[PDB]
Amino acid sequence: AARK
Amino acid sequence: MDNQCTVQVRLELGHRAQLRKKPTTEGFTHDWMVFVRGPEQCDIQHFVEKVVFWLHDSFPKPRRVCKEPPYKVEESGYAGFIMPIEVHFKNKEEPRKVCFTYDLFLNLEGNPPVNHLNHLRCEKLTFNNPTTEFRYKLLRAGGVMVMP
Repeated sequence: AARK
Repeated sequence: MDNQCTVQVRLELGHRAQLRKKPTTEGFTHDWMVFVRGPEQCDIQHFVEKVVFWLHDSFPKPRRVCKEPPYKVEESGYAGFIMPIEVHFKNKEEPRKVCFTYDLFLNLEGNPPVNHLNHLRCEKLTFNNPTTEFRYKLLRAGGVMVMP
């Protein structure tokens, strides 16, 4: 999913 | 020869993550905890001055310092990220610390998202000819003097  | 000493100590780095059934007002979707601990019958506090967890810049006071067990950080977030974890040693000579790069992941490699996961990573530290004072802390912490 979303990584930062 | 008979005159040298090698000491080995083990660390475990781990985390758990859970998907919230209700996102927060900021849209944080998961609750997670990252921790550093010694293995069975090991007290890493004897040789560890502190454990520093370097969170991503989006988090309030991102550098989280634990000077005593349990060495862990609990937070709510929306994305996985790479977390430097520094273990500072109670040693007056080099090395003064060891640095790991830990993957705080909220979802597994498989494309579909999951409801919760946990993960454990084992790390072995080796010290050659450590100082008289540091050698004792390593062994008092469940460390192993390597027998030739």
